[PDB]
Parts: sequence; structure tokens; C-alpha cells
Amino acid sequence: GPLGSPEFNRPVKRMIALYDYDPQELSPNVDAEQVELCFKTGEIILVYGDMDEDGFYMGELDGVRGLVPSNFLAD
Amino acid sequence: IGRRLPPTPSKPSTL
Repeated sequence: GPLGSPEFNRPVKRMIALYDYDPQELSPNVDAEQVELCFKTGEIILVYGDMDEDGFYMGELDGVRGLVPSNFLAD
Repeated sequence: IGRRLPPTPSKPSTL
């Protein structure tokens, strides 16, 4: 809860992609091509902070940064 | 217009 000392918390996590994702083929979002990251099964995404209220993580992959759908990654 | 997740894949991962 809110009371007590801060706990250890990793601001960066590595997450394995379990499914291919090309926003142009699969995203329902009007701004997908601008803001979402493309990736392939087996690639690992570095994820920064928490998922947003829509379910996306801010991720990095091979020099490119963008939002990634949490439901395509291994939790 | 809000953002939402794509539909979740239903087939087992090929990984």
C-alpha cells in the first residue's frame, strides 16, 4: 500500500515477442503507423515503465522506439 | 478516437 519504504522496482524489462506484429496489418489504431513498433516472433523488446491505460508498452527494438501491444508479448 | 489493443492471437506461439 502507500505506507512504508519504496521497494526495488526495475524501470526497464525485457519482453519476448510471441507473435509477429505489423501495425499496418493488425493495429486498430488511427495513429498506428506513426506510434507503434513492428516486430517478429522471438525478438526481444526492451520495455520502459508501465503499460499505458490502453494496454501498450513503450518499447525499443534495434534502434527504433514505439508502442507495443502487451498481448503479443510473453508475460 | 481512442486507442485499443489488437485482438489477442489465439493460436499457440510458433516460438
